[PDB]
Amino acid sequence: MIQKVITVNGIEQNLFVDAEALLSDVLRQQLGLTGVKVGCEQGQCGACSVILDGKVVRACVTKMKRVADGAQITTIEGVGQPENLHPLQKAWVLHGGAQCGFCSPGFIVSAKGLLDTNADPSREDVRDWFQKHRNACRCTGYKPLVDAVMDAAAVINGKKPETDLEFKMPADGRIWGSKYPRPTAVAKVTGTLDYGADLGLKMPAGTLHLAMVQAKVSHANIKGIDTSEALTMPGVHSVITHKDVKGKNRITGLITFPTNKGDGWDRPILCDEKVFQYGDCIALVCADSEANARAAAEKVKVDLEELPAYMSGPAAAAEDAIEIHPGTPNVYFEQPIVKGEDTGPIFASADVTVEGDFYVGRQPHMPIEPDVAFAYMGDDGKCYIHSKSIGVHLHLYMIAPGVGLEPDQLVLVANPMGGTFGYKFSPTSEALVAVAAMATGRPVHLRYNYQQQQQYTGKRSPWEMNVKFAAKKDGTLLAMESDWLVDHGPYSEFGDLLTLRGAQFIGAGYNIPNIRGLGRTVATNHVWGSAFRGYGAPQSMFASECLMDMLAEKLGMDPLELRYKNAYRPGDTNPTGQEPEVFSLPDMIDQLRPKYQAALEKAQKESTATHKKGVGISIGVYGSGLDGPDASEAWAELNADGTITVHTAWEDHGQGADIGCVGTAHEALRPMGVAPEKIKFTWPNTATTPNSGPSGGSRQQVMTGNAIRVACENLLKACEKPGGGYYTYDELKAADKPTKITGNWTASGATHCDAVTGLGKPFVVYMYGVFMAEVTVDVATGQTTVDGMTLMADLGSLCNQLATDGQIYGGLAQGIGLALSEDFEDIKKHATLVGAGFPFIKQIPDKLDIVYVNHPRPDGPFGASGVGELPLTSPHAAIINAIKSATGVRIYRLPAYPEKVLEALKA
Amino acid sequence: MIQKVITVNGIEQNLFVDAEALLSDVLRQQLGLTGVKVGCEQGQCGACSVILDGKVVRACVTKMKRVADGAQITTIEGVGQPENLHPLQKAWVLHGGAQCGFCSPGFIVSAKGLLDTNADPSREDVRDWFQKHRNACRCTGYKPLVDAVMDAAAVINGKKPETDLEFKMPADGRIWGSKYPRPTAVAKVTGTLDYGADLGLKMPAGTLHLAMVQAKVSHANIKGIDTSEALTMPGVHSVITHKDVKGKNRITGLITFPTNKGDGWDRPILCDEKVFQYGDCIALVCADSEANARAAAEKVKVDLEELPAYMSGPAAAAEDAIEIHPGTPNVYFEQPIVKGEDTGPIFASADVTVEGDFYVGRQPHMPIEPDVAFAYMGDDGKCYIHSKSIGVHLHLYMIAPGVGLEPDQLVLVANPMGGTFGYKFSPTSEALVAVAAMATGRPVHLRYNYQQQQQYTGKRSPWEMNVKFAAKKDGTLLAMESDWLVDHGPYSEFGDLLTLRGAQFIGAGYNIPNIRGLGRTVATNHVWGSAFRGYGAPQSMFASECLMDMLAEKLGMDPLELRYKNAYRPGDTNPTGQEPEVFSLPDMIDQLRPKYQAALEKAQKESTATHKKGVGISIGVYGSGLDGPDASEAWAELNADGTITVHTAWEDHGQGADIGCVGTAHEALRPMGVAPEKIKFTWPNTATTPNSGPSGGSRQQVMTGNAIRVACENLLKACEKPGGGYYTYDELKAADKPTKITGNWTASGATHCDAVTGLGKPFVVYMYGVFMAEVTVDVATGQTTVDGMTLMADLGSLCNQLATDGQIYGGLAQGIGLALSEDFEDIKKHATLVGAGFPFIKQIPDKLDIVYVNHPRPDGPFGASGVGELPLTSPHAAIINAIKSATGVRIYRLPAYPEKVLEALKA
Ligand code: PCD
Ligand code: PCD
Ligand SMILES: *C(=O)CCc1ccccc1
Ligand SMILES: *C(=O)CCc1ccccc1
Ligand code: FES
Ligand code: FES
Ligand code: FES
Ligand code: FES
Ligand SMILES: [Cl-]
Ligand SMILES: [Cl-]
Ligand SMILES: [Cl-]
Ligand SMILES: [Cl-]
Ligand SMILES: [Mg+2]
Ligand SMILES: [Mg+2]
Ligand SMILES: [Mg+2]
Ligand SMILES: [Mg+2]
Ligand SMILES: [Mg+2]
Ligand SMILES: [Mg+2]
Ligand SMILES: [Mg+2]
Ligand SMILES: [Mg+2]
Repeated sequence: MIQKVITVNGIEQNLFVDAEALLSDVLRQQLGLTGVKVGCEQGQCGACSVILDGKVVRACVTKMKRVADGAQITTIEGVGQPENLHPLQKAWVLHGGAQCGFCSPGFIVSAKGLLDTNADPSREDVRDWFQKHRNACRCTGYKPLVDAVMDAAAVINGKKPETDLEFKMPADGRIWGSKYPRPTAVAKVTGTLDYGADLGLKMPAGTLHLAMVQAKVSHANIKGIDTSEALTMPGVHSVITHKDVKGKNRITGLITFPTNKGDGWDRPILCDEKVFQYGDCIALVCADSEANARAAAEKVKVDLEELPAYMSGPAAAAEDAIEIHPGTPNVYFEQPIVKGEDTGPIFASADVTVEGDFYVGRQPHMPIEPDVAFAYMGDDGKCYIHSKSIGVHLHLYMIAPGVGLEPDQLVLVANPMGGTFGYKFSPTSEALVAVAAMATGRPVHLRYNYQQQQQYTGKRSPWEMNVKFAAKKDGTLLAMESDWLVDHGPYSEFGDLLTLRGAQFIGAGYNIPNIRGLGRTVATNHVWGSAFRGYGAPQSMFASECLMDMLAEKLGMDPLELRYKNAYRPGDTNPTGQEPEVFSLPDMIDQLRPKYQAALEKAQKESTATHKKGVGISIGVYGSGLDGPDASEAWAELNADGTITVHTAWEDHGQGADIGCVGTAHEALRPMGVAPEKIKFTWPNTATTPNSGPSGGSRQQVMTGNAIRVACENLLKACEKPGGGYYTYDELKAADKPTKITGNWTASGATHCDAVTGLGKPFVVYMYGVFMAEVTVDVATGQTTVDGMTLMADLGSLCNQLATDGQIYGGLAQGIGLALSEDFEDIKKHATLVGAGFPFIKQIPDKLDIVYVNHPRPDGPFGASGVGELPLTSPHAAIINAIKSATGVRIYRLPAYPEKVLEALKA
Repeated sequence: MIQKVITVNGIEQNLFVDAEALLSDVLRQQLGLTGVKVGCEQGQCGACSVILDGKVVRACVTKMKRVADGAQITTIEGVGQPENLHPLQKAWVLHGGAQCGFCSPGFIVSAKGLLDTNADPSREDVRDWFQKHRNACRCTGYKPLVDAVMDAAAVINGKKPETDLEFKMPADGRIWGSKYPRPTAVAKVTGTLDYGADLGLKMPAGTLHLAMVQAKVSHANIKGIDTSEALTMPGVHSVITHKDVKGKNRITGLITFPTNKGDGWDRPILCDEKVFQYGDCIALVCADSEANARAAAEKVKVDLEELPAYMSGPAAAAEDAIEIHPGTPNVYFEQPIVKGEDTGPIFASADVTVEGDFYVGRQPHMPIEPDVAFAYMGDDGKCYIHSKSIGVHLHLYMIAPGVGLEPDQLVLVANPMGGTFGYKFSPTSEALVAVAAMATGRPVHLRYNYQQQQQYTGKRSPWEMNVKFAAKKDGTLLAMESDWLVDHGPYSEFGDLLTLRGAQFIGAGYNIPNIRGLGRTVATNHVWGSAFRGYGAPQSMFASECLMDMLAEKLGMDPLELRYKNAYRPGDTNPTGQEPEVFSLPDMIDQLRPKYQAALEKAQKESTATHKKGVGISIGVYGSGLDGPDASEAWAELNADGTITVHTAWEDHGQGADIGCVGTAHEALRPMGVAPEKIKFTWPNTATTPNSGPSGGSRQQVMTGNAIRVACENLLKACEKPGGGYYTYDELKAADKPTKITGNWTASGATHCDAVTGLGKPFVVYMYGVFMAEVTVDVATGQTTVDGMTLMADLGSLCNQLATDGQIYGGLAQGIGLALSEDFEDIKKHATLVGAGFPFIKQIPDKLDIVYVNHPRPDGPFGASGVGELPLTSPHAAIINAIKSATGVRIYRLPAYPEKVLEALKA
C-alpha cells in the first residue's frame, strides 16, 4: 500500500491506495465520487473521463502508480454542482445533451479539458477531441453535445452573457412544443443521479454482491454443478442454483400467441436441464464484493454434455433439425399476410417485376451503462426489485410464477438508467436477483460487465428475407410477395409478435392492393431476441425500401419520384388493410425534393476517381402503441404545497419520460395556470404507480400522454369553483373533496391482426418519415463515410423539441451503425464496443438535419404521435441506397463492411 | 431493508437502508459524509450533530426508522465548503474555535440550528443551546465557540458586513503576536480534514479491521487462548496473539532511570503470561469490518487464573505486597529532594508550621475522538503506522524491538487528531497495528470505542501527598518537607520521570532555602500512567498551593499577600537550586491585586444564606522542555514555486503546531518579505521529517520554534545576494546552490536533576502564572459552580494570540473538571463522558479572563515560552481555595463531589 497526498476537486486528500488499483475504483469506492461513471471498463467509452494534471484520462484504465504525489484531479463533482453549475453544465441542460445522462459527466469533464487547452474550438475541433478521448454516446447522435460545447465556449470567452445559457420562457407560457429543459438534466450533468451501480456502492454493509456462473458453450445437457471450491473462497456467502428457486423456475412469455406451437414457458430463470445459449446463467455466487463473487464464480464447476448448436435461423429451421426445446418444433410460429387478390397471376402479367434476398442481423443495443439490478426483502414481507426494466408491471407478471411469489408480494421499480434501446423490454437480471434475495433474506446486487451486456442480454433478431414487387410501367405498384425467417435465439418471449411486424411493415408507405407473404419464427442457440428500437421495421423496411430503389432502377425512374407515385393518399390502405390516419408522405416528399436534387448535383460535382459520392432515399413508418386497444392510466394530484404530482409508470430509458409527463400535464393544466416547475413526475413502481404500460412501441407519449391529459382535465373539473376560478388545496380539503384524481385512455377501435390473414387495425396512430443519406465511398478500400442525414418527420405535434430532436439524432446514428459497422455474430470478437462496431463521433456526421412536417393526429394528445422508433425504421436503407447511387454496388446483407463493399466493387 | 427518498444537503438521495441502522453510519459509510464526526457513540458529545427536519439531532442515536420519507438533512458539508464558507464557518476560523477541530462540524451544525430558530441569541442563549444539544469540547473552554456564534449572528442579521469575518492583516505585517488564523482551520470547519476513523472508511477493500480481545479482570496468569469459535464467524480472516509477534513482544520505557529497580521492559505488546490491568489486549481479531471483528472478538475464550489485584498505590506499596512484576519490587523508584539545611531543626524552632495530606487522582483525558490507528506494509518493504502519536520518533524506538523491526524498517506518521492532552505521549495502538500488518501482510485499521478510550488508554497517575511548611510570623518561608506516592499502574514508561516532577514542582513559585522530601513510584493493577497535561504539576501544586492558603490562615494573613512576600525575586532559587530566568510573579500579583479585592467584595455582597460565594488564588509554574539539554531540528526549503516549506515533526494534538510553525517562520523570514500564506508546514513522519521531538513538556514553541528560527536565518543567508537583496529559486538553482537548509537548536546549560539530591537546572525556560477562581457553593447540596476564572500569564512573547488564548481557556476548563467532577476510579461507571464528569458548557463559566504579563525569555525564540500546560498547573487549587473562602470547608482529596462537600459542611 502507499500513501499519496493529492488534490481532488480542489481539496487535499490523504489517500491510502494499492498502486495497482484503478483510479475509477479509488474515486468511486474510496472517495464516494459516483459522478465518475463506469461503463465498458476497457478504455473505449470515455464515461470515466477525469482530468489528471491537465490531461483528460480514462480513470478505468489508469492505475494509481500513474498518479504522482501532488497530482491534481477533477471529476464532474469539481466542475460544478446543482446551484453552482459550470457553463458547460448549463449549456448541456439548455441543448438537451443529457438523455439517459450516463455519458454526460465524462463528456463535460472531457470538454472542460478541451476548453482549457483550446478556448475557441471549431465544431470539427470539438469532434476531433471527443474522438481522441473516446467519449461515446448512444442516445444523442453527438450533435447536441457539440452544440453545448460551442455555446459554453462563447460564454467563457465573453462573447455572450452567461444568463443566455438559462432557458427563456416563451411568455405565452406554453411549454408544449418548446425547448424547456428536462427535470432530470441538472442531476445528470452534475453526476448526482444515482444509476444502479451507483446505488450498489451506497447500499449497506449487509448487502451481498452477486456473480453469474455462465455457460461457456452454446448448447448442452447439464449433468451437475459442483460449488465446493467456490464456497471456500474469500468473502463467499453461498452459491444459488435452480434448487433454490421457489416457483416454476421459468419466465413466461405471458402473451404467447394461440397459434404459436410452444407454450411460452421455455425460458429458465436458472438453467436446470439444459444450456440453450452461450452465457446462460447456471448459478449465482453471493459474496461481500463483486470482485470476490467473480473470483469465486470462476471456480464453480459445471458438468455438461455439449450438444450440436444451431447458430443461425436457416440451420435451425431445416426439416431434419433436432428440437432445441424437446416437444416443440424449432419453427414455432408462422404469420401469413393475405391482402386482396392472388399475386401469382398479377406478377405474371405485370409490366415489371423485381425480387431480392436481404438480411439484417443481430444488432447489439450497446448502451453505455451495462445491465445492473438489485433486490431485497422489505420489512413488509414483499420482495423488491430495482432494475433497468422499462415495463415494470409487465415484468412482474412475467417473473412472479417462476420465482414463486404471488403478484402482490413482489414490487418492481425502475432505477435511473443509462439507455436500453429495447433490450429492457425483456427481463434480464430481475428474476436472478429476486431468487437470491428470497433465498438469502439479504439485499443482493448484480452488475454485468460489458462482455456480459453483449453476450447475455437479448438482441435484435436476424431476419432472412425475400421480397418481390410487381408494377406498371408508370411505377404503380400492383402486388407484393414476401417471406421472412426470424432467428429469435432460444427464448420465445415476443418472438411471434416480432414476426407479425413483418406483415405490418414490409412494404409500408405505399398503396399495395394485393399481398401474399409468410413470416416464420425459429428458435436457435444464438442470442435470444429482445426488442431493439424499431422492432421488426428495421428488417422489414430495409428489404422493401431497397427493393423500391431496385424497381426504380428497372423502370428507369427516379427513386424519390417512384415513392411519390405510390405514397399513401386518401382512399389507400396499409398492408393490413387499414386506412392511414393522416396523409403526410406526399407533403414530405415535395418539401424534400429540391434538397434531394441539390444533393445529387453536389455528389456529382464533388466525386473524384477514388472517392465516389451518392444520395439515397427511404421512407419509414411505424405504429405508436402496442397492438390492439392499448391503454394507460395516470393520477393527477394537487399536493398540500400547491404543486401537482402526475403519477404514472412511464419508464425512462433516457428518452424523456420526465419531460413528456411535465410538458403534457402543463398543456392540459393551462386553464388553471400551473407553472411547469410545480409539476412532479413519479419513478415507475408497481406498488405505488398505475399500470401505464411499458415504454415499447413508441407508445408512451400517445397512450400515457392521453391518460395524463385526461387525468389533468379531471383534476381541473375537481378544482373548478362555482362562478369561475379554481379552489385551492386548502379549500378542497376543508370541504372534504378529493385531491388525487384518476384518468384513463384507451385506443378503442384498434384491432389485433388476424392469425390467418394478417389483416387488422393494430395501431390508431403511426409515425411517418422520409430519409435522405449522403455518403462517400472510397472505392480503393470499400469504406463508406456518411456525410449527412436528413429526416422529414411527421410527429403530429411536438411535446418537447429538445426531446424529439435528440430522439431523431440518436436513431439516425444507430442507423449508421446498423448500415455500416454493427453486429453481434462472433460471441467473443463482438463482445466489446470497438469489436461490435459502435459508432464513435467521427462516424456520425455533424450534418444531421430534421424537417418537421406535422399533421395533427386525431387520437394523439394535442395531436401528437410518438417519435422513439421512427428514426431507426429505415435510415440504413437510405444509406445502402446511397452506396448504390455512388458506386453501382448494392449490399443486400448488412452491415456494409469495407471488405464486403470492396469485393462487390471488384467483381 | 427499505427505500427512503430524502434530501441530504439539498440534493435528493434515493437511499436503501436498514430501518435499525444508525443515521451516523448511513451518512458516513453509505454516503461518504465523513464530516459527520463520531466520538462517544452514546449521544453524549454532540460531534455527530445533524439537522433533521429543522431539529438538531445526534446522528449516532438516531435510527433510520425515525427518518421519514421526504425528510431534509443537513450535515457540515451542506453548511458550507472551502471557498463557499458559511458565516458560522468564517467566524469559527476568525475566533480560533477549531483547535483539534473534531467538535467543530457538530458545533457549527448545531449553531446553524440555533440561529434558524433564534436569530439574535444572547450569549446565555448560545450556552443553553449547546448544553441542551450536548455539544462537548475538550480543547477550547467553549468561550471562543460562543464568540464565533455571536459574530456570525451579527453578520446574518445585517449588523456588520460579512467581510468583517475575514482576517485583516496588521499591515506592518508581523503575524507574530497576531490573531492570524491557523492553516488547518478551513478544513476543520468544513469537515474536510480526515482523522483516523475517516481515513479508515476511505481505505481500500483489502483492508482488515481489527478488534481487541481484552482482559475483563484486573490481574491474572494467562493459561491459554481458544480462537476456534471466532474463526468460524462472519467476515473473520484470522486471530493474532503473542505467538505472531516477531520481536520481544515488549515496549521499552527507553529512558528508564538507572536508579529504577525495573528494567523498563515490563509492558507487553500482546499479553503472554499475565494480565496486568483490566482492558489489556490479549488478542486481535482481523475481519472485513469493525462490526464483524467486534462480534467475533466476543467469542475468543481466554483461560485465566485471576490473581488478587492492587487497585491503589498504598495497597501495592505495602511491605508485604506480592510483586506484580515478579523480580521487581512494586515500589520501583525513589527520588529524594535535598536542598539546603536539615529541615527538622528549622521546623522545631519556627514561629509557625502547617501540614496537610492531599490527593489528586486518576484524571481521564477525555478527548472527543477515541483512539484510532492503522498500519500497512509499504511497497518499499517498510511497515508504516499512522496514529495519534505526538512523538513519532520516540514511539518508533519504544516499539521497534518489540515488533521485531530495525528502526529503518518502520515509519511512524501522525494523523490529524482530535485531541490527546498527553495520553499520546504513550504508545497505545501502534504496536498492535504493526504486529497485525506484519503478520497478515495486509493493511489493518483499529478504532477504539469510547469505553476502550477510557479503560485502555493511560491516565493521570494518582498521587498521595504529605507536605509541610515552616515559616516566620511575617510569612517568610523557611523550610518544606514533602512525601509523595505515585500510582503508575502496571507499565513503567516515564513513571520515574513523573515522580521527579514532584521534586521540581512541589512548592514551586517561592524562595524555599531548605527542603527535605521523597517521591516514590509504585506499580499497581489500575490503569497505567500516561502523561496528562501538567505531568506532575497538577498533583504537586495542588498540595503546595492549598498548603500556602493553610499557612496564610494560620498566620492571619491574606493569601495573595503571603504569596507576594515569598514569590521569586532576583537572588532566589527554585526547589532544584536553579535561579529563575525571569521574575514576573510580583508584577502579576500586583496587577491582580485590585481585581482580587473587588472579587472579595462582590462575593461578600452577593452571598446568600444558602449560596455562599468565595474567591481563591494559586500560582502555577512549569518547564518548557524535556529535562536537560533538549534539542530540535527543522529544515527551511525554498520551493520552485517561491513558497517555503518548513519541515518539522512538530506533532499537532490540536494545540496549533501548524500556526506555531507558520508564525515563527514568518517572523524569522521577515527580512526576505515572505507572505504567511507562502509558508507550508509538514505533518510528522519519521522517514521524511527531522527529529524535532515530542509535543510534551510544553516544549515545541521553545525547542522547535528556535530550530525553525535558526533554519530560517540559515535560509536567509543561503539566499542573500552580494550587494543586497535576495536570490530567487531560479537564480540559486542556476548557480547549483542549496535550497533546503538545516537549522538546529539545543537548550545548552540545562542539566538533569541529580538522582540523590534532586538538584539541577532541568529547564532553561519556565512558564509562570497566577490564578483566581470565583465560585458559589450551594450549602444545602454541596454543589459548586465556578462563576469566573482569571489567569495572569507570562508567556514571554505570543507567537499567536488565537492559539494562546485558546490554550489557556481549554486548560482552565480541564482544571474545573479536575477540581469538581472528574476521575477514573470505577472501571465501568467512569467509562463514559457523563459518568466520569466531563465538563459540559454550563460547568465552564463564560467569564474566563486572561491578562498577559510577558517578560521575554533569554533563550526563547523572540522571547517566547511555552503555554500548553501552564493553565492546568494549579487552577484546581485556586478553585478549592475558593470553596474554602466561601464556606470554611477544605477539600483535601479531589474531586470535590457534592456529597463530599456536604459531609464536610455538616460535620
Ligand atoms: N410528438 C412527440 C413524441 C414524443 N415526444 C417525446 O419523445 C420521447 C419519446 O416518446 P415516445 O415515442 O412516446 O417513446 P416512449 O414510449 O416514451 O419511449 C420508448 C422508446 O424510446 C426510444 N428512445 C430512447 N432514447 C434514449 N435516450 N434511450 C433509449 O434507450 C431509448 N429507447 C428507445 C425505444 S426502444 Mo422499444 O423498448 O424496442 O419498443 S420504444 C423506445 C418522450 O420523451 C416524449 O415525451 C415529444 O416530445 N413529442
Ligand atoms: N508563547 C507562545 C507559546 C505557545 N504558542 C502556541 O501555543 C501552542 C502550544 O505550544 P507549546 O506550549 O510549545 O506546546 P506544544 O509542545 O506545541 O504542545 C503540547 C501541549 O499541548 C497542550 N495543548 C493541547 N491543546 C489541544 N487543543 N489539544 C491537546 O490535546 C493539547 N495537549 C496539551 C499537552 S499535554 Mo503533554 O503530551 O502531557 O507533556 S504538552 C501539551 C502552539 O500552537 C504554539 O505555537 C504561542 O502562540 N505562543
Ligand atoms: C394475435 O393473432 C393473437 C394475439 C393473442 C391473443 C390471445 C392471447 C395472446 C395473444
Ligand atoms: C535522572 O537521574 C537520570 C536520567 C537518565 C540517565 C541515563 C539514561 C536514562 C535516564
Ligand atoms: S472508458 Fe472507462 S468505463 Fe469506458
Ligand atoms: S445521453 Fe449519452 S449515452 Fe445516453
Ligand atoms: S453524541 Fe454522537 S458521537 Fe457523541
Ligand atoms: S476543538 Fe473542540 S474537542 Fe478539540
Ligand atoms: Cl451483400
Ligand atoms: Cl472489413
Ligand atoms: Cl477531602
Ligand atoms: Cl455526589
Ligand atoms: Mg461559474
Ligand atoms: Mg390509386
Ligand atoms: Mg464474420
Ligand atoms: Mg475478400
Ligand atoms: Mg454565503
Ligand atoms: Mg530573601
Ligand atoms: Mg467512588
Ligand atoms: Mg454521605
